[PDB]
Amino acid sequence: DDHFYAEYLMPGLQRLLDPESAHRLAVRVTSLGLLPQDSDMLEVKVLGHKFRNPVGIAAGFDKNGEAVDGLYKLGFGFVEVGSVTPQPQEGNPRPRVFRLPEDQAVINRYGFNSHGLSVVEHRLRARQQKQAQLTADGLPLGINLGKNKTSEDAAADYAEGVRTLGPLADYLVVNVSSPQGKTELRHLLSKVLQERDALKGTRKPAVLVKIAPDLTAQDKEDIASVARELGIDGLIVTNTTVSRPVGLQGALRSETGGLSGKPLRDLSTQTIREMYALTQGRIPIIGVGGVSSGQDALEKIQAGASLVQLYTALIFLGPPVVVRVKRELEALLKERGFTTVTDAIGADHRR
Ligand SMILES: Cc1cc2nc3c(=O)[nH]c(=O)nc-3n(C[C@H](O)[C@H](O)[C@H](O)COP(=O)(O)O)c2cc1C
Ligand SMILES: Cc1c(-c2ccc(-c3ccccc3F)cc2)nc2ccc(F)cc2c1C(=O)O
Ligand SMILES: O=C(O)c1cc(=O)[nH]c(=O)[nH]1
Ligand code: NA
Ligand code: NI
Repeated sequence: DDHFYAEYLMPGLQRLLDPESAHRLAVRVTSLGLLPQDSDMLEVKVLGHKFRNPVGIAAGFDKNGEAVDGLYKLGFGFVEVGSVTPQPQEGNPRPRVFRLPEDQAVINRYGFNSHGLSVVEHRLRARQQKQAQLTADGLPLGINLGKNKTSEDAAADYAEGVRTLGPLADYLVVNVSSPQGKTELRHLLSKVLQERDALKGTRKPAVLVKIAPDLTAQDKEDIASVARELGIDGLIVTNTTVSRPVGLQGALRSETGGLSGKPLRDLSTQTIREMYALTQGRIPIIGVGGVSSGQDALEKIQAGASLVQLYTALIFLGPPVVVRVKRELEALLKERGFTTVTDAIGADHRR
């Protein structure tokens, strides 16, 4: 029930623990399955895969692939693992996670705390068989690849992620947004796609680029330009923002890092519209940023998203939020004339 979690449970956990401790606890609980129907309307085919429902869990929750199965159990149409780095790295010194309850927002500067490719690969291979079945059933797995803080070759770091986890991923994600020109971007992504095309004995995973909501007009044109030029399979809009919107009440708003949650809701959707227009609706887009209801989800899809993802909403509303968003999205699609989710993609631009 939505009320119990929002009014009591989540608030209870927030007074007993600091955000990073709660995050780790959330992962334990989710991976153990101490948790507990998708219509055909929500089914989305894109990126060469089938998704029973368009609501996935965004990268950052399960950084080391410890709770994949638990996440699907919570109702997610797809799971995106970590932001995994080649070598293990501790990340920024603590505290590095801050709660903004009144804003239904969070601010983090984790710095890519990661177990590493070796560990995540081992874990994911251990369940490769189960995931194979999951994928076949419209529950794809995404893997977000990062790079080490001290690494010298960014492209080499990502490429290594493609080789090690490409065989295990349904789709891969390269960041360029965690809180440089059109040429440096083109070289990085071409080497990644080349490594992807070099894979064998495995189904080639789609490659998407995740961008920040903090981009200049030139940044968006360049990203759109390179994406179409290289044939990027998609884009994830949007990642956290460094800006602090006028109206933030949280006492920790002055904290450095990326802001997620409701404050990022519309900035995320507007970026989706802009990127969708710059790519002429030719590049599938996964919309993320402040999704907390079916309606927020529909606004992202109409702006141009084929799929959406959420994270912060789960932090304050808990598991029930996943069920509520899907239920509302379905009800709204009907009410607004769309026979399927696919029909609403890019509806804003079509007028
Ligand atoms: C605590 C935290 C950790 C995150 N870690 C990652 C990460 O490792 N890699 C990544 O690509 N995005 C990361 N993100 C960003 C989310 O994937 C997402 O882009 C952003 O939070 C917007 O969605 P939301 O408002 O629904 O949370 C993180 C976000 C939060 C709040
Ligand atoms: C409470 C919380 C949780 C969480 C989410 C879901 C659950 C959960 C999951 C499954 C079943 C029951 C539950 F309560 C438990 C705990 N995850 C986070 C992740 C990142 C972050 F920065 C902060 C948090 C915070 C926080 O406010 O400190
Ligand atoms: O680990 C992190 O700091 C991090 C990475 C990223 O892509 N986004 C975010 O909000 N935090
Ligand atoms: Na526009
Ligand atoms: Ni694969």
